[PDB]
Amino acid sequence: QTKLYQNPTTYISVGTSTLNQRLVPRIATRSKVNGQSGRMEFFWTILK
Amino acid sequence: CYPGDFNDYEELKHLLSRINHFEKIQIIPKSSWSSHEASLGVSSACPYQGKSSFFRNVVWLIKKNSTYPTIKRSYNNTNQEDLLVLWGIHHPNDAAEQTKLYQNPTTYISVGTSTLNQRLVPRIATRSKVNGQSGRMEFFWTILKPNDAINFESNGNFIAPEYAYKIVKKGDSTIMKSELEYGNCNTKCQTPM
Ligand SMILES: *[C@@H]1O[C@H](CO)[C@@H](O[C@@H]2O[C@H](CO)[C@@H](O[C@@H]3O[C@H](CO)[C@@H](O)[C@H](O)[C@@H]3O)[C@H](O)[C@H]2NC(C)=O)[C@H](O)[C@H]1NC(C)=O
Repeated sequence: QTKLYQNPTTYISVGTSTLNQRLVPRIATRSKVNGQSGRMEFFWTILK
Repeated sequence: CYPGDFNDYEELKHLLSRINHFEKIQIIPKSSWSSHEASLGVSSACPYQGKSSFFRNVVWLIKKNSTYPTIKRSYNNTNQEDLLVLWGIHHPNDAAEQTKLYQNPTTYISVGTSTLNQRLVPRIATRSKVNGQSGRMEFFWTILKPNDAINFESNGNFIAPEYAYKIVKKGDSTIMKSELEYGNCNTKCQTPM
């Protein structure tokens, strides 16, 4: 996490009329897919 | 018997609808527990022959000397069957019991298969007293595909597996909800009455 983003503690906060979200990245030891370990979890929404 | 909840309980029982036979295998020996104390995870909430005792296919790890060093253990399903494996977190009744049992102010659990990304945080809180106790155990589960590893890591409040469950015979069944006990007959049709 230092390598890539500096800040130790981190978040994401996406906000609209309805949506009120705030995300926190979970560090965890986990098995390797596609020469890769860390995961990326995507989200979505329909902006009226 | 020690109160709490079973996360995604019904989704499991339904999955148990298709299984005709288990085989319990040992994934983490109780003996092999390192620099913790596996022996003293018992509670009067769960009595066995007059003494205090606990669940049998998990183990309720307590701190050693006066420390709880970060757990970092794994297991590869080199069997050729799907593996059902259950763990659990403890939720304490206060900060007093937090240090008293597990040692540390803040704790987390981190299990991770090839498709699991869990990070669990116990919740302290006041609550009404069930079966003597008012802390809670919240249990969890997953299925492990062949040749998949599953890596745990936690610095407290962690109820670890000893035994997992091999799905041997897969097929048809239901979790039938009758109150009659067996009558040594044989049929081709069964109904709860
Ligand atoms: C858990 O144990 C299983 C069983 O040993 C491990 O699976 C095996 O992993 C090896 C590599 O370490 C696989 O070999 C690979 O084969 C491909 C194509 O043939 C080759 O190009 C690669 O260089 C690699 O050597 C092997 O097939 C695989 N066994 C099977 C049948 O699944 C596994 O590594 C462990 N679990 C994990 C990945 O966490």
